Amino acid sequence: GLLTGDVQLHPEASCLIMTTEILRSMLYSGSDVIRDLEWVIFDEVHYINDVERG
RNA sequence: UUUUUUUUUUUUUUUUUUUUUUUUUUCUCCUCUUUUUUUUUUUU
Repeated sequence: GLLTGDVQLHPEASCLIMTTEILRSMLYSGSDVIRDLEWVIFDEVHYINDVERG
């Protein structure tokens, strides 16, 4: 599944690939997806130093 | 000489029922005068 802002495909797939703001969007609410999460992996950790998105 | 990112129109449907017009009041109440009562009869 792809949860990018301008393309939404198969939002119920086993594996979801999304931008970072989507993760906090589904973490503010319950969304009943956290119960079945085994691995969550980050691809670019060097944005902790980002001046506007860190 | 001005880049990068910020999801979207609630889920559900394959439940049983053996009655019958109406419907419920109003009180006792001084009748004036020629009479017995005439009468057959025939022409429809």
